[PDB]
Amino acid sequence: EIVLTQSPATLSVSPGERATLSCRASRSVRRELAWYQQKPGQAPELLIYGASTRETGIPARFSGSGSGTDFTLTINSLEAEDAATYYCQQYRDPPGTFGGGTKVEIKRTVAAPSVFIFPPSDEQLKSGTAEVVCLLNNFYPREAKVQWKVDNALQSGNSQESVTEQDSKDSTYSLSSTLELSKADYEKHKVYACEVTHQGLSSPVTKSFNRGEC
Amino acid sequence: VQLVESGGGLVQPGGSLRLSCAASGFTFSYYDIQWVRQAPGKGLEWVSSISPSGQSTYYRREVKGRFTISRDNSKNTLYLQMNSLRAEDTAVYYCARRTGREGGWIFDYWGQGTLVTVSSASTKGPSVFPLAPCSRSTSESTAALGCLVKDYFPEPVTVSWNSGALTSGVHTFPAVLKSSGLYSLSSVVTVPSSSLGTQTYTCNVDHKPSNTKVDKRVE
Repeated sequence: EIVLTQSPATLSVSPGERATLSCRASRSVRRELAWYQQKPGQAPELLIYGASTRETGIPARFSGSGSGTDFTLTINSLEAEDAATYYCQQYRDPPGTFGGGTKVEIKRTVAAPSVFIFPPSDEQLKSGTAEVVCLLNNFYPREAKVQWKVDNALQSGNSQESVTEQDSKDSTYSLSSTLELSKADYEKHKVYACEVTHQGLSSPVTKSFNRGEC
Repeated sequence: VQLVESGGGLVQPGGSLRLSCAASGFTFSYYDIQWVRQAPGKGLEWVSSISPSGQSTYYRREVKGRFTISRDNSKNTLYLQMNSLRAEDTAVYYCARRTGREGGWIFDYWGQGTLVTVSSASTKGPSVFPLAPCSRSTSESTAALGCLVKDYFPEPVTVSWNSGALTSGVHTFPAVLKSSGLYSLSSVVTVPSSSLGTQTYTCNVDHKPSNTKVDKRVE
């Protein structure tokens, strides 16, 4: 049984620069090896086969190399739309095994987030629940710190985060932080604030509202 | 080439589900066709294969005896009957074509996949609520709007804005499965603040397992 190892499993390469991806096989697969590109929400797409042969339609910047146990996929002149997870597949033994994948991140220039805060709608309060949402939009790098405050009291343990996949055109990420609380607790406080720390910001940004003004 | 999968959805453990894959654009009858699955947030694993005539079939060890691949070369359709389903079978199932040279098992075309959720949780449609600012800003040139898609099961839901006429600046976040066994997500969009009183913003939420369709006006 031929196992494929793709290490490192993450790369961060600037636009216009070279990304070099590795794939190693536990046994020689000669040159019976394919490379696939999988963008988020999508199916894999064949890039290379026979370890070095480009599939018709694939840009010249995507190249393959290697034989036996060691293989490399080089992506020259990295583009924003190359943000995807790349998989190697050997077909020495039918029907083949895949590697675990290497996600290529486009290391674009720093972009500070645009922060928006959303109180719960009147239709949500009428349903019996409340939650407040803090949107961090179009930022890079992916690292960010979100802190919730309720009447200036620092919150902890009561918020859930969700992060988008890297954008195929602008190479940024977006994040939502949702402060979880009961409708009763929401009606017991006034000021809701989310303070954002990001390397693109020199001082943290706070977005807030006063419940009674909504 | 087109390979469109269907039949995916929620199924209780021990249950049965049949997937279908419809081919068009090529002579289906000449190629071997495969089922390849991808568990949530994981890689790719080949599942089953079928020769052009249907004589030769191959199965991944952990699915043998439970899964059966079949094909209809007049409808140009592939199937995967999956019985005795377990939690670890939960995955997006892709139907993919193996090259028709030399041979070589190369998956040259893949469909967009169909999600199969092996769980005992009951189907539930979401509640859709608007996400709008507390008050008018008066200083910023860009505004954000959204929709909260709350407490639903199973995945997936699709969100679009203005029936697909608004895609620019949309971000539909990956859903979060809370301790209650239900999913929630947000879809947001950024638009010029000058359009808030002229353009209408409607999030369209579709949750196919519960046959839920909600159009929510935002602002």
